[PDB]
Amino acid sequence: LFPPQWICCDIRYLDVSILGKFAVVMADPPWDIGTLTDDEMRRLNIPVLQDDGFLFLWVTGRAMELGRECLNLWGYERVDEIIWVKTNQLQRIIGHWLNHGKEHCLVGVKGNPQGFNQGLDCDVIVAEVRSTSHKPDEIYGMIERLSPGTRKIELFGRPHNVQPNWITLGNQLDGIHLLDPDVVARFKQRYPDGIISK
Amino acid sequence: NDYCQHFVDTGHRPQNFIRDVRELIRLKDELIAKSNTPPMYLQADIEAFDIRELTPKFDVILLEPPLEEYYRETKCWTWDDIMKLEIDEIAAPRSFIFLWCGSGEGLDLGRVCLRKWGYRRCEDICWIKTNKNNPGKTKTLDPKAVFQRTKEHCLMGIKGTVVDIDLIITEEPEIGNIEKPVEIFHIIEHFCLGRRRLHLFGRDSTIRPGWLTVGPTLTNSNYNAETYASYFSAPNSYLTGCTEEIE
Ligand SMILES: CC1(C)CCN(Cc2ccc(C(=O)NC[C@]3(O)CCCN(c4cc(NCc5cccc6nc[nH]c56)ncn4)C3)cc2)CC1
Repeated sequence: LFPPQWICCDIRYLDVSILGKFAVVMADPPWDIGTLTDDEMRRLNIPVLQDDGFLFLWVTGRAMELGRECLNLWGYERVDEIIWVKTNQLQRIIGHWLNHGKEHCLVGVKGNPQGFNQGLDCDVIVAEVRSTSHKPDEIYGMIERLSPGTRKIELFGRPHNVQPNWITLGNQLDGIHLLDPDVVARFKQRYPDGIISK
Repeated sequence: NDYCQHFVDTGHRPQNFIRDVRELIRLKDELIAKSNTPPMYLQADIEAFDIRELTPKFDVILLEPPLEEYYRETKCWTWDDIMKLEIDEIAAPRSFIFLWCGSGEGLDLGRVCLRKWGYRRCEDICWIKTNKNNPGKTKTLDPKAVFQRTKEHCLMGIKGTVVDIDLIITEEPEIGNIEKPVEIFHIIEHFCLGRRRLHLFGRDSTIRPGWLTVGPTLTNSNYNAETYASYFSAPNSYLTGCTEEIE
């Protein structure tokens, strides 16, 4: 079901097997650099979320390496790396050896995705910084052109991240808003009293 | 303004619209130039060459193996070859490495190499390539690629107990031009990491004061190990390369 959907939840504890399969997964984890430990990150049940598709994993600092470990452990091969060059409103550019002008987003592939529009966009985003840790909205457009109309899931998103065709998960969302009937049915069955515990 | 959509519409890369791409970075530049050793260079086929013959151990190693991916429409080194280099044997116990990794599998295998040689990555320096002069030149993509690749990465690694940004922006060189931006040398030299500086797989065209350049295509050599060592003998053993010469 096309319009935005979300679940306020602790992503460590949600049973994500109720959500179905997704063409694209994107995650912006609170790396331990309300964080998750390296082990909690490794243990996320990402493998059940896709059979064939792409994962977008934001990384910084030592999560450039830890995120590669997670990507591979979850069953993905890293096949691209987007960098977002951070600018102000005048398109000027805004780790203790160099100043940092960019954020990195790893691109992993699982299975053999068919029917995606690879090579439409390039791997550099030039876009303005907004609030702290707010990712650029350009990534949703790149992802929609890559895989138009398909179901997508975002992990560790915030209210401003909800988007049509996306289900957003995070612990600062407002409640649970689910419209896809298959998801609603499996959610009621798994969580008949609406609570998500352990 | 969505420059990603604009690239899809027009072929102009988003980096084409970055602007401008105290100011006392000189004088330090001048100290670097006064500190620099004479340029030294050695033709050597690095695969058959015992790298241990390069002494003394280096403070900085710039490693630029010729990857097949650099020759789109054009002896290439695989990551199998590169990972079997014994770089730890010529690196000083406290020292730095700058490894050009390309834009594909090298971003992973280059990290394996750093760890294999005893470094931890401390920076990821991205060379962003604009296409202001050829917006209408589509890219033939890697089979695994999801996006058009418009950048290369130079990973910085540190081993031991130890003004610039991690971006270099230039226009994409002409086809068959494998050269990396000389700006990488400026970033490296501004770190003031010491004066024993090695560039592996350099060329006649990259020879530079303050650097020992070693590679298979050099046409001439002047390297002498004892002469090179004499540049760093006392009282000059521990200079950073950014301070006055000792009287
Ligand atoms: C600039 C970039 C592109 C973007 C930012 N990026 C770093 C980044 C920064 C902030 C957020 C963010 O703000 N995200 C919304 C949360 O809401 C914030 C809080 C934890 N987070 C969770 C966590 C979680 N489980 C663990 C847990 C631990 C402790 C107590 C808890 N109580 C309930 N869960 C708990 N489950 C679901 N969401 C998610 C995300 C990423 C860099 C690049």
